[PDB]
Amino acid sequence: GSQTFYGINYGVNENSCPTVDSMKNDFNVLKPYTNRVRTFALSVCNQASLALAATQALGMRIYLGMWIDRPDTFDNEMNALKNILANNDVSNVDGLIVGSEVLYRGDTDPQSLANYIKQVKELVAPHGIKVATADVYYKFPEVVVKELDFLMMNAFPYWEGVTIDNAADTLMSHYDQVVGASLGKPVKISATGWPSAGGNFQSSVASVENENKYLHDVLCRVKQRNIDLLYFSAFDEPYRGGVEAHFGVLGSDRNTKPGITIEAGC
Ligand SMILES: OC[C@H]1O[C@@H](O[C@@H]2[C@@H](O)[C@H](O[C@@H]3[C@@H](O)[C@H](O)O[C@H](CO)[C@H]3O)O[C@H](CO)[C@H]2O)[C@H](O)[C@@H](O)[C@@H]1O
Repeated sequence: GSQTFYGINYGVNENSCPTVDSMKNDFNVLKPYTNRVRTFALSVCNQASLALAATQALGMRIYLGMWIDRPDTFDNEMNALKNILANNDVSNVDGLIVGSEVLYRGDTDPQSLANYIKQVKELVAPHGIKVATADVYYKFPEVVVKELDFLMMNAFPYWEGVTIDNAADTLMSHYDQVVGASLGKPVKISATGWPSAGGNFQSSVASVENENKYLHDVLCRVKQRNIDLLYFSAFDEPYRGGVEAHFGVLGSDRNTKPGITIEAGC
């Protein structure tokens, strides 16, 4: 069952950082289901350096995310990238994800993002690392895509008000649009998921039974079409409040969630 998930998203609490030994215990819970994890920032909590050490000791692999937001984060993260290359073995890195939903939020303009991606590529290419960015299905303009090695989609049919029976179909439909803007380059999925509690969003109902169905349906759909997927997410994060606190495959205390069975729908 170690090949059920291609990979899983791993959240970090910025107000209460983990340690190397802490991450190792966390990744051991996931090891029967997966061999890959993904982190969202480099310098915050020194998480990249610690996750590189944790995964390498357990024979697992990793996607490294760069968190770019306000003007400061461009310089701050680039300097942290430089330090990783000088201080760490990076042979188990499957890719570097420059920003998550940068264009959706309106943090910078398409040309500025395109230029920043080029600087990153010039640095990591000699180490044989591939570059991407992650955003919503309708935010992949040609100027950005030209600088990429591959594309990564974030899509959540729950926030769109789509019913559970149609949810996986909509995801695949959104995937086709990204391919339409891909210029022929590989397209992966960096985040999708479904909440187990917190109420509803229009016709989208949050329940344990619905998260279980969504998990099964999405895993089948990606296996049929040979799409690489990073599922969202590993553990429930209570410090996020409401709906955002129930996206985990397993519980916040690291035990399993009753009603969730970890398997693909086909
Ligand atoms: O740790 C670095 C950085 O983390 C930021 O919080 C991120 C969230 O932005 C992210 O949000 C998810 C989206 O990426 C995804 O598309 O949708 C889901 C469901 O709506 C979102 O939860 O989640 C990750 C993992 O929990 C967080 O690390 C902080 O905002 C930022 O302050 C911090 O620097």
